[PDB]
Amino acid sequence: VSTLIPPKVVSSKNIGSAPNAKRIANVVHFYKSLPQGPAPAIKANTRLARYKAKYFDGDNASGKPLWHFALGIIAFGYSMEYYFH
Amino acid sequence: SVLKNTSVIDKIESYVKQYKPVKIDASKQLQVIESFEKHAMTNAKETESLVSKELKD
Repeated sequence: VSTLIPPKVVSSKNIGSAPNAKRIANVVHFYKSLPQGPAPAIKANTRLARYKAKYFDGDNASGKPLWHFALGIIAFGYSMEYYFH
Repeated sequence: SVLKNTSVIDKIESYVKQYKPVKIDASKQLQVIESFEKHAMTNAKETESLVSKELKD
């Protein structure tokens, strides 16, 4: 004889179907993350890492590193050809 | 005063005099209504707490 109780029965009722499914996905995606640009890790110098933080950086990454690599390759090849040819 | 040869006004007067206590009033809404209400506030506070923490989340 008791009336229905919508706001009293919300323990099992969630927000539709998709919103409750994505609530767990969105609650923790924003929890454990850097606030703003933390840990840049820019500093690196290990020849390969020296190239990474010197010319191979993605801020520009223009053809200048490629031209420098080609210049070094042809400089080595000149001596190689002198040895061979 | 309207009736002269009544012969019945005393009988009806006595009948109403003996009829006013018809029976004891029930006033016993305290066996299933009380249990329904107890469950009502219990799980209602539970739902209030859960919706509150969901809002904070």
